[PDB]
Amino acid sequence: MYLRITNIVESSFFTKFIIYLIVLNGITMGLETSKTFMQSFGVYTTLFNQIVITIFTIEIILRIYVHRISFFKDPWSLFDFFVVAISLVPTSSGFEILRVLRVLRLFRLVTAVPQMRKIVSALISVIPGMLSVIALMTLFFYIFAIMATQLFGERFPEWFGTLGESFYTLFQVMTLDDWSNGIVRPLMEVYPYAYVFFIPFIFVVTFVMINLVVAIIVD
Amino acid sequence: MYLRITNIVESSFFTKFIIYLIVLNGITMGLETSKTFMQSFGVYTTLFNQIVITIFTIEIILRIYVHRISFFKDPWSLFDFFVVAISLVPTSSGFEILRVLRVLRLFRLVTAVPQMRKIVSALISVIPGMLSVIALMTLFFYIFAIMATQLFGERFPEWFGTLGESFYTLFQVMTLDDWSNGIVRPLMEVYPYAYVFFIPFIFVVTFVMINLVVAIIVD
Amino acid sequence: MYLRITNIVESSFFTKFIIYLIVLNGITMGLETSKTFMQSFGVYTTLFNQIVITIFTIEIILRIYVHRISFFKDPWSLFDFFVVAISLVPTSSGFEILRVLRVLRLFRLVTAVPQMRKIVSALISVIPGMLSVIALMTLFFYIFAIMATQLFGERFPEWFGTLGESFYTLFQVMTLDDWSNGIVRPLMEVYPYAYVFFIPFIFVVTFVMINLVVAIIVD
Amino acid sequence: MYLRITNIVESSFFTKFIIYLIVLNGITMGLETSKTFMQSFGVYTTLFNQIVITIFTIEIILRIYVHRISFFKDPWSLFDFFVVAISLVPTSSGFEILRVLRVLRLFRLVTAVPQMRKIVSALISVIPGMLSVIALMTLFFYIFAIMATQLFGERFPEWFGTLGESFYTLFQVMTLDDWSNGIVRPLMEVYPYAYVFFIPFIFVVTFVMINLVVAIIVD
Ligand SMILES: CCOC(=O)C1=C(COCCN)NC(C)=C(C(=O)OC)[C@@H]1c1ccccc1Cl
Ligand SMILES: [Ca+2]
Ligand SMILES: [Ca+2]
Repeated sequence: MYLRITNIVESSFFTKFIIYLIVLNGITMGLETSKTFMQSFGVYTTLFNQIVITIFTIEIILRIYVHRISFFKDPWSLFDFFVVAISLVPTSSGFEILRVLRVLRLFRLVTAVPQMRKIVSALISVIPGMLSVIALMTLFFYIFAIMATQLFGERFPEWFGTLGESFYTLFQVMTLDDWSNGIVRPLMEVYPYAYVFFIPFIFVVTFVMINLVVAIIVD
Repeated sequence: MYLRITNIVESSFFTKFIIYLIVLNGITMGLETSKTFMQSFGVYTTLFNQIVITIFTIEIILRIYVHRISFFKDPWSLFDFFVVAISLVPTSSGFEILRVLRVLRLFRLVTAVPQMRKIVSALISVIPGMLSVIALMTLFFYIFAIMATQLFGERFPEWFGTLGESFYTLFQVMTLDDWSNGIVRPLMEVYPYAYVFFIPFIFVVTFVMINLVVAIIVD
Repeated sequence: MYLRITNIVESSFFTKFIIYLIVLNGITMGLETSKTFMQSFGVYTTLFNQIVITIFTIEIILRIYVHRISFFKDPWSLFDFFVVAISLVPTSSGFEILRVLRVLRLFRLVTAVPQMRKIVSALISVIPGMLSVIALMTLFFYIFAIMATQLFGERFPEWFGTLGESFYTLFQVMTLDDWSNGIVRPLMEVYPYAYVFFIPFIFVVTFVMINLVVAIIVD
Repeated sequence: MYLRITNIVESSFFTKFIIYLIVLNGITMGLETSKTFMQSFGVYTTLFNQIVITIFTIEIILRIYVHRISFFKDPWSLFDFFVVAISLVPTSSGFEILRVLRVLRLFRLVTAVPQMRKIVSALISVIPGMLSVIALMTLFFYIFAIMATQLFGERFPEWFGTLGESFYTLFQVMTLDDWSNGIVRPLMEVYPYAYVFFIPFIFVVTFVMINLVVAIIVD
């Protein structure tokens, strides 16, 4: 049982079969967005979907029989598992949010094609070093979202009315998005000195980012 | 036998000759953007344009005989062929869009000047290195684009009603252009949790951009 | 007395205890954001503040005795002093900015954690080589803030009414924030040549920044 | 006697005297922005301004006598001569824009301190290596500005009606400033395929700039 399977799963037909299906699922998945296509030829796709989800599910079980415990020490394999799991509950009508996360199964093309798997991997490896600067900036953000809710949330509740809202606005400013004519200049109509909160915030927030990148470059 | 033409063309005089026609036409084409000038100089420049396309056409024909199979495997010359081809498509044969693409021919100044070529050659050379990333990025856009249409299209048809539109909106968010007050904030009036899609989207797409750029540096 | 006091403050138990308090007071400050909660539990936390600021007050007092004159040559410790001291000025005195400046004590997580201390010094470390670039820019900004105020402050007071105002708008244009549809297209309606001011300005300002970034890498 | 003066100009008292002066005139021109100041002390500052303009004209006369033809191959002095000349043309009888140009002499602070001069030369020095890329791109803009005037200048004159207008708008898109909700979405209400034009453009202009920064950094 273990032995007949092992020769199937590692073959250039098993992975090729699965990979071809991903590209197919992904083209049909574009089509599922058209309400035109749905009326005449979409009953076709809902079941096509269910064949692939079964085909992937069987594939995963086999790979877990073959690789056993070493399956769940593979981040790429773990991804495939969790991506195919949540992608298994039928549309049902219990809820709608779970239905749209399903498209994430096109990210299997990344797990299974080697050129792509390494860039992603190369990219992730930049992150562990940055995890200090991220934490720092979040604490920095945190100290500042608190300053902002209390300072501006009474006259500008949409922007700063809530800790959450304050973070959101604070993120926006960092990306420099309609930040002045759009947020600070109004803020300044009530609170003329709001510029003492946001220009420092901007220098700092931008300084750290540039240096986060320099440290990326050098490292 | 008929070397002599082959001799004729390669002349140092000849080459800067076709360059001088480019620079003159490039100037005259700017002038054609002015309403004043074309009325009282139009036939002079509608004529001057017809001459140049012909000489360029004969120039293209001659160069083929000398190089044979090699001509159509020269990147700079293939370009040369087609932007010349465009002006040979009839002016009243379809829409007037082809009349506008004629001005793509001023780029021959890029193909005809080695320092131009050198930058262009250098720049493109960056690209094969990035073919893996572009594939990744385009896959990522494609995936997040589908989710948008099924998540936001019916209440926001202009921005998300459709894949191409969703693509577009997502491309816009990636240029960080008015993304929050202009798109995501409205979205949040009806779909309060929209910050969960668009902010991760921002983090990821900004991230890949930043890091890839480093790669051009190290390489 | 001397060595016993010197021995608990330097202890690993003390600072962990203090840190835990920093982490607690910070979560608590996040809690004062839901005004449902604050009207329902705020008295517990307004004095919770006071005893937290008490313990921190003690630690500050001991460390000065323990390090004597060597305390006040330490930038990180000085900061702690000041960031706490501020919080000792009465919440009903001066004005209500002081109440908000109290949140900066949360920057002690950086002070009291050496991994954080690691990051910051590195960052701070890049500034001295930049001072020279910083100086030139500010003089540049200052001249143009003068030029802009005399030119546009009359018909456009919000933006250029005052040197301080032109300073703000120019920083805004620098961040490249809604600089065209939002500021200079309107200027150009009265002063059609306004582009001769802002576009050169942007070339310079954008140019210096890049090279500044380049300078950082090399430095 | 002999060139008694020649000894003095070099003297590290003469230069320091001018720098102290510029900074005074720089301080003066600032206060000239206060509408209130120009009442209370407006007469005092014109006096101060006229002496300085004279002293500087004198300082320029001496320096040319000493350096002769070598004065007019020093860019810094050439800049100084034309910057001093400007502040001397009559305040009336014509173009009062020139009344504003005379603030450019504040750029003398740079002129007389050999650090800023050093930085500026350092800065200027990266431009020739870039000059190539400036030419391709300018060529690219010129060609696309032409394309945009012919395609969108009819129904959208404010933005693209004139070549200069297409340049200005196109520069803006490049600066990525409010480009979708602000330019391309409107166009697209009339011309649905306008994204096939601007989106590649956006790719190209952004691709080039990033590789440009890279070329600066490695060397
Ligand atoms: C040239 C005078 O600028 C200042 O003194 C200001 C300071 C001095 O603080 C310097 C800290 N950056 N804070 C900053 C930052 C301001 C500014 O406008 O620049 C962005 C102001 C300002 C002054 C007068 C009228 C309005 C304003 Cl808003
Ligand atoms: Ca913006
Ligand atoms: Ca904007």
